[PDB]
Amino acid sequence: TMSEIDRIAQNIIKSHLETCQYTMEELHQLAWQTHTYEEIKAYQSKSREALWQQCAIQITHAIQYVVEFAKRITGFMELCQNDQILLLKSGCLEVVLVRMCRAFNPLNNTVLFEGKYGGMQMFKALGSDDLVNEAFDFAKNLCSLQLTEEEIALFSSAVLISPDRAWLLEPRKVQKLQEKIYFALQHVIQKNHLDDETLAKLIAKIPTITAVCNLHGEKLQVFKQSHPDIVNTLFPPLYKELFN
Amino acid sequence: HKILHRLLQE
Ligand SMILES: CC(/C=C/C=C(\C)c1cc(C(C)(C)C)cc(C(C)(C)C)c1)=C\C(=O)O
Repeated sequence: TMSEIDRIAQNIIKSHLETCQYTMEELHQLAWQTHTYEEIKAYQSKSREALWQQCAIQITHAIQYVVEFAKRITGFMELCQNDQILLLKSGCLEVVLVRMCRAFNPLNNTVLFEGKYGGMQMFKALGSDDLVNEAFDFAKNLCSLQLTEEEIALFSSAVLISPDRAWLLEPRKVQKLQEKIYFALQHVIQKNHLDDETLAKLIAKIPTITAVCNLHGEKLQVFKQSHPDIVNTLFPPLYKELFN
Repeated sequence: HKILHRLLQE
């Protein structure tokens, strides 16, 4: 039923419009404005614990918007609650990574962080250049496809609504919804790209997205080793719940 | 999943 496909597509596009931490309007106003040398120096002067806390807050803020995104997708809320929780726990950060690309400047390799754009050197205190580098490499690569907001909306929803997540009780229902989303995305892409393989290129990035997010988990585990008190009493409660 | 559960239902 084509009416169903269009209804699903329109619903996801609308949710995306209303639930990104940064609207296209706000990104347009920022126009790639970067942090000053003074601000960059301040970030570099922060202790590892202090900067990690700030990063956890920004990441949690973005994750909260992904939860709102999911709540407004009719098909997502039709899934059993157990699976809704599993999809969000396992994929919220992956959606944040896709969204981060909207707030990334591929010309100078900077990302929007705490209101302005900053390069990888702004995160020196994290002691995790590999995570920053992998995240930035993915963003630069996704930006090369010049995706429209509708395409990002649909692709991000497919990343979230993944039938392959471990422990799902009704994976087939997730699969059926994801198939409808990809069918819609395939058609939307026809309006903006000559390469009829764009969808294939996007689907091929799925493992990379997961790899970057798993690296985030790895870094957090080591940080927890050195600063367990910070994570349990200073990090945002949701961040602790999702990544313990 | 106390917090995630609360947000989902908020
Ligand atoms: C603007 C937005 C999301 C932005 C994401 C950011 C700033 C971010 C930053 C880092 C560091 C701190 C390492 C640079 C890591 C990651 C992950 C996803 C790879 C874990 C995301 C979302 C929106 O507008 O909806």
